[PDB]
Amino acid sequence: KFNGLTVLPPLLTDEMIAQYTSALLAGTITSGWTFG
Amino acid sequence: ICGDSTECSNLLLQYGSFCTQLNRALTGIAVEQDKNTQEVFAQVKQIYK
Amino acid sequence: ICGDSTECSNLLLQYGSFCTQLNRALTGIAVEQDKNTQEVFAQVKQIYKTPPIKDFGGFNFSQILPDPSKPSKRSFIEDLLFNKVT
Amino acid sequence: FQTRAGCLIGAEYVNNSYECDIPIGAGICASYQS
Amino acid sequence: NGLTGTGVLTESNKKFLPFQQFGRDIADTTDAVRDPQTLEILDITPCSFG
Amino acid sequence: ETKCTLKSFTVEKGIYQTSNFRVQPTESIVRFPNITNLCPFGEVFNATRFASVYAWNRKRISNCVADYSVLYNSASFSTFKCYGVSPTKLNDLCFTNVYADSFVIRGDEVRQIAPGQTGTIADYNYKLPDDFTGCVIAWNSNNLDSKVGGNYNYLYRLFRKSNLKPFERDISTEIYQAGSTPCNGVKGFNCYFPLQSYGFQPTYGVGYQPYRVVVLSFELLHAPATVCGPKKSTNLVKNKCVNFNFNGLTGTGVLTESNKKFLPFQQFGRDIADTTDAVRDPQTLEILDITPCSFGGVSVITPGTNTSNQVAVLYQGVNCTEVPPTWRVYSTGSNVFQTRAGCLIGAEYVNNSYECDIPIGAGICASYQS
Amino acid sequence: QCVNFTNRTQLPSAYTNSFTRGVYYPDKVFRSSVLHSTQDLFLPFFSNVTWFHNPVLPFNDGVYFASTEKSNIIRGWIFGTTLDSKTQSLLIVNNATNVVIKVCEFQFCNYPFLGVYYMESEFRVYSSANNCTFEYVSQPFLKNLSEFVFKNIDGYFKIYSKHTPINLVRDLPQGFSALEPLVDLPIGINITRFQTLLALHRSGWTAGAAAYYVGYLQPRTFLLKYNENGTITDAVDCALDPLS
Amino acid sequence: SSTASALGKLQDVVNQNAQALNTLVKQLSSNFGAISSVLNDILSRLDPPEAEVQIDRLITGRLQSLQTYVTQQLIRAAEIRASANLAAIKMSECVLGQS
Amino acid sequence: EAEVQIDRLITGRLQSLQTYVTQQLIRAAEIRASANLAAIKMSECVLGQS
Ligand SMILES: *[C@@H]1O[C@H](CO)[C@@H](O[C@@H]2O[C@H](CO)[C@@H](O)[C@H](O)[C@H]2NC(C)=O)[C@H](O)[C@H]1NC(C)=O
Ligand SMILES: *[C@@H]1O[C@H](CO)[C@@H](O[C@@H]2O[C@H](CO)[C@@H](O)[C@H](O)[C@H]2NC(C)=O)[C@H](O)[C@H]1NC(C)=O
Ligand SMILES: *[C@@H]1O[C@H](CO)[C@@H](O[C@@H]2O[C@H](CO)[C@@H](O)[C@H](O)[C@H]2NC(C)=O)[C@H](O)[C@H]1NC(C)=O
Ligand SMILES: *[C@@H]1O[C@H](CO)[C@@H](O[C@@H]2O[C@H](CO)[C@@H](O)[C@H](O)[C@H]2NC(C)=O)[C@H](O)[C@H]1NC(C)=O
Ligand SMILES: *[C@@H]1O[C@H](CO)[C@@H](O[C@@H]2O[C@H](CO)[C@@H](O)[C@H](O)[C@H]2NC(C)=O)[C@H](O)[C@H]1NC(C)=O
Ligand SMILES: *[C@@H]1O[C@H](CO)[C@@H](O[C@@H]2O[C@H](CO)[C@@H](O)[C@H](O)[C@H]2NC(C)=O)[C@H](O)[C@H]1NC(C)=O
Ligand SMILES: *[C@@H]1O[C@H](CO)[C@@H](O)[C@H](O)[C@H]1NC(C)=O
Ligand SMILES: *[C@@H]1O[C@H](CO)[C@@H](O)[C@H](O)[C@H]1NC(C)=O
Ligand SMILES: *[C@@H]1O[C@H](CO)[C@@H](O)[C@H](O)[C@H]1NC(C)=O
Ligand SMILES: *[C@@H]1O[C@H](CO)[C@@H](O)[C@H](O)[C@H]1NC(C)=O
Ligand SMILES: *[C@@H]1O[C@H](CO)[C@@H](O)[C@H](O)[C@H]1NC(C)=O
Ligand SMILES: *[C@@H]1O[C@H](CO)[C@@H](O)[C@H](O)[C@H]1NC(C)=O
Ligand SMILES: *[C@@H]1O[C@H](CO)[C@@H](O)[C@H](O)[C@H]1NC(C)=O
Ligand SMILES: *[C@@H]1O[C@H](CO)[C@@H](O)[C@H](O)[C@H]1NC(C)=O
Repeated sequence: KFNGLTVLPPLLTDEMIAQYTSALLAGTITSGWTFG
Repeated sequence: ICGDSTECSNLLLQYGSFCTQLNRALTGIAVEQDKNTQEVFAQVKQIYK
Repeated sequence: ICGDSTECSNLLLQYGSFCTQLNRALTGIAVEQDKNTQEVFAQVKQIYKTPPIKDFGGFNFSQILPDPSKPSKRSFIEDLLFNKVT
Repeated sequence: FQTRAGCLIGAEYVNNSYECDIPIGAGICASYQS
Repeated sequence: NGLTGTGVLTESNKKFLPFQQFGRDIADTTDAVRDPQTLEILDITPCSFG
Repeated sequence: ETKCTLKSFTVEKGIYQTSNFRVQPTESIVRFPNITNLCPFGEVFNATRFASVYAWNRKRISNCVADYSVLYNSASFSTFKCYGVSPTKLNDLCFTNVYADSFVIRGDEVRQIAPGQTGTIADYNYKLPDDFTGCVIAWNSNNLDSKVGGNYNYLYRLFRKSNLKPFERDISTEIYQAGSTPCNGVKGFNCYFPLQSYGFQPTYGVGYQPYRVVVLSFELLHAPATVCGPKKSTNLVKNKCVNFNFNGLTGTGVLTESNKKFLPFQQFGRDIADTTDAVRDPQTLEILDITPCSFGGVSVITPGTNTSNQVAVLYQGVNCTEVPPTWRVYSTGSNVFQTRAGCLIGAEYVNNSYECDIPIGAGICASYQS
Repeated sequence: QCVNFTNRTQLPSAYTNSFTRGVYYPDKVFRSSVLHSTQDLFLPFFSNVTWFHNPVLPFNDGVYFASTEKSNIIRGWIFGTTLDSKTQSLLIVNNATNVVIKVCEFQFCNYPFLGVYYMESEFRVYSSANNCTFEYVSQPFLKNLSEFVFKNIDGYFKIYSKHTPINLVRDLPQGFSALEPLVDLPIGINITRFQTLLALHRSGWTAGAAAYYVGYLQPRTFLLKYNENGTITDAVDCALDPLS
Repeated sequence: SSTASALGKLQDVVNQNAQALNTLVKQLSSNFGAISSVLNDILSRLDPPEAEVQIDRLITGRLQSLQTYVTQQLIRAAEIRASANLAAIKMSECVLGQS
Repeated sequence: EAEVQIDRLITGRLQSLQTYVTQQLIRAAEIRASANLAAIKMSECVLGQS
């Protein structure tokens, strides 16, 4: 923000990305491939 | 390109609509970024534990 | 950029040969589009036909196979798709 | 309402959680029930 | 002192050697001006937009 | 033609685009309104008395036909300076709202009368806009506007609080607080009368005598034209690609009896981006519509210069009814065909169907057996 | 030949909503089935409109004047700065015959009016008219709702008009009606105030049913829609709401 | 048959192309710093020694606009070619055999 | 004559801005290709054996 530049935040926060990775990993440990 | 000057704005006004399409392109890529991340990661319907 | 004016053409010809490559790029684009369609669809060498009598074990393909009644020779779903989008 | 994306007026914030309809940013988005 | 610009002026703790008149950081943007009279260091921030 | 446009002495089998073709126009038409009466310019120039710069005289001229040749060819004018137009083109333009501003000035300030200028009278008495279009006329008046004893009826203002907006006249004769001392209606000290006269005597040399100056200001295409030059109208012909000049509007195309309806106050019509689609003729008051005569692109089909020299010519997106680059050789009796891509000359259609070499379009494609 | 009065009439000026009235054709260019955005002086949507049941009102940039008139009691108009002999003034009158427009240095007294005799023969609006510059005559201008728009731009006095059949009692109708240009005058005055003229029944004046609506103009940007016949049917004011 | 807006991608492609053509056409109405946006008028209003300057301004403006349009077209064409290549792979693999 | 210099500055800055936008477009296309590959890999190797 100096003379017209603007940086917009990403829609998905880092916490949500962590939640998706955790969900994928916990699914593939327990279910295998059947959950896909 | 003007830095809040009236005469600069008036002179720029007669150059057409370059800025409209510039902002349009930037907005397009900005939306594409979020679409990209959501496509890559959101592969599940629930949240397993 | 000249609108059929001689003076504009004379002033323009001293800008070099921009328009040659300007036309070349568009021609390349058009040829590429034709090649795209050809390579996507023309995957086969012949033109097969379905038999007149259709007993596919109970499966019903009437919604997908072309309708000879319609002059367009397109099936129902294809007509829906063509009508929906401009 | 004040959020990381900016300042939002004309809409009320709730404690529920639904799917996303009109993305706003920083993890929040809005919808029509007001 | 001939350097013109629009912004909001705050107090700053930066230290100038006794011969500078104004500072900048990078990409050549002014950020601090020493006023001619009171010889104190101010700080410039662009007032908000969006 | 393809050899020349491709810069080789050999060409390979295929289709190449060479050039474009257009229908040439004929029988140029000029159509101007019927109003014809001599326009009163002499009395403005030949006026016995002019006015001071701070009270410059303005006259509005409309509904007349003007001859600027008498003004241009006369050498009595020392300075004849036009800015937005050429002096010789003034007899071929139609436009409204002629403004004539006349006064008399000092000899040395004559070059302050120009856009983007700074001076004494330039900012306090008469300021022109930067985008001013028109002409300025300056000519000496020593024999008339100068007196041996010195005439002083010509005034000018030297003191003012600020400058003047373009095309503005001020006649406020009030004392000016020149210094910090208030005047309160009394000059005293640090207060002077803004206006003072001129010391015009024949004793002074060149660059000092009074000069009569008149400026003509115009407008360009913003109303139904009211003032026109000395030009002769003609008749109109329809359904032919012709050059036309309707009331100073120049164009080229075919004119047709339009179907759209005009409310009683428009003059023309357009759809997108300055495309004048309809026009009302100034004399008959009949609506017409304009569409440019046909044009298109031309391409060739050749089986390769190593095999033969026969070629076929395709005119893209052009109805085969009218076709005749001149190339009358392919316009006399050669075989013709019509496809959705355009008109084809030199190739014959055959009911037999099989794979082709040189694609043309819309499912039609050609090859060498003829 | 004008005298003062004792019945100090005081018009009960109330307020009403502007709704979406006061849209006119801005240029002389035909357009069909197109959405065109133009910036000009207009009457903003949903503004205050003053209702008068003859005070000197300021002119400002321009004036929208409306009347749900019956039997056409309103006759004329006065325009100027001081409305005296010291400054140029504009006068408009519309009797049972062709209108009369004059630009002269009149001498206006306290209560100008036409006057009717019962076969009318009466005209005592002013007292003197020494210097005259411009004159004009054309067709008469005038249960029914009559709308007029007066603008003064670039030494040009533009007058636009429209007539509509209406049946509502008091409030302005909730509908759309474009205003076709009526006349342009190439005369330059520095008008700042205006008035109104009444033809009181002189036989004791009886003019009480004199109602008119006054609104003012501001510069802004509008979006206009032209249908196939070239008639303006819809408009959108840009600077009114985020939706707009 | 009932629900619309299910064909967003194709509609977006069509809209992008149409909008590009529309803005390219509308660019013809700008002065680019000259005195008028119509060329016949300035040809028929003043002497060539300065008509050349005005035509220079018009020419450079229109050249810039045309170059921008061509570059945008090239980028879009590359993207569409990538999509078509993917579609060809999909038809070859899933239609002509089990994947 | 100030308008001429203003015009020169305007055209220079406009050209620079256009160059920046074009570079951004190219880079975005490249990144999109990479992310498409990443999505394919995550679908084919994480959710199943390849
Ligand atoms: C496949 O499905 C179609 C769609 O229902 C069937 O067509 C219908 O057939 C019945 C009986 O012949 C008619 O009453 C309907 O009017 C038909 N619908 C339409 C839209 O044509 C078709 O019969 C099915 N296939 C077979 C072999 O029965
Ligand atoms: C310039 O600024 C003012 C102008 O008069 C003066 O500064 C003040 O001077 C008095 C007299 O000694 C001191 O008591 C004040 O403390 C000074 N104020 C400041 C803010 O310094 C002086 O003429 C000049 N001051 C300087 C620092 O150059
Ligand atoms: C002002 O009047 C003089 C004379 O009355 C005009 O002089 C004319 O000059 C032309 C060219 O030399 C002659 O052909 C005419 O015969 C002259 N007029 C007369 C009446 O003899 C002069 O043109 C007038 N000024 C303008 C602007 O028309
Ligand atoms: C070329 O022009 C001719 C003459 O108008 C067209 O022939 C007419 O076509 C219309 C349909 O488009 C028919 O209704 C008429 O009966 C035809 N003959 C006439 C008017 O005499 C011809 O169609 C045009 N070519 C193309 C490709 O449109
Ligand atoms: C019409 O206007 C002229 C011009 O102002 C008037 O003539 C002036 O009248 C005043 C009144 O005392 C004098 O002081 C001026 O000397 C007169 N001449 C000028 C050039 O201003 C005139 O009185 C007005 N009325 C009529 C009927 O002519
Ligand atoms: C536009 O103009 C046309 C041409 O007059 C109008 O069409 C007429 O409308 C009236 C009223 O419905 C019908 O009685 C006529 O028969 C119509 N004319 C024809 C030739 O059919 C039309 O109403 C106008 N308005 C719109 C919105 O189209
Ligand atoms: C939402 O919940 C938080 C904590 O549970 C509380 O502080 C806040 O007031 C709540 N807001 C609403 C609108 O319920
Ligand atoms: C010009 O002459 C024609 C034919 O005499 C006539 O119809 C037309 O009305 C005249 N022009 C005007 C403006 O009256
Ligand atoms: C022309 O074609 C013949 C037969 O294929 C070949 O022998 C000859 O070399 C070719 N000539 C050229 C110039 O290509
Ligand atoms: C096939 O040949 C016949 C000759 O009798 C002709 O009339 C017909 O038009 C041809 N078909 C096509 C599609 O050209
Ligand atoms: C006096 O003025 C009022 C206000 O207009 C009016 O209603 C009333 O009729 C008038 N009376 C007479 C006698 O003129
Ligand atoms: C304007 O309209 C408002 C809203 O009804 C009203 O309160 C006000 O009295 C009106 N007049 C003025 C001068 O604000
Ligand atoms: C009033 O009508 C008469 C009838 O000819 C005529 O003087 C003119 O049309 C009108 N007069 C004024 C001053 O409006
Ligand atoms: C209302 O105006 C219309 C046309 O503008 C006219 O025909 C009608 O006679 C008028 N009604 C009255 C009562 O004057």
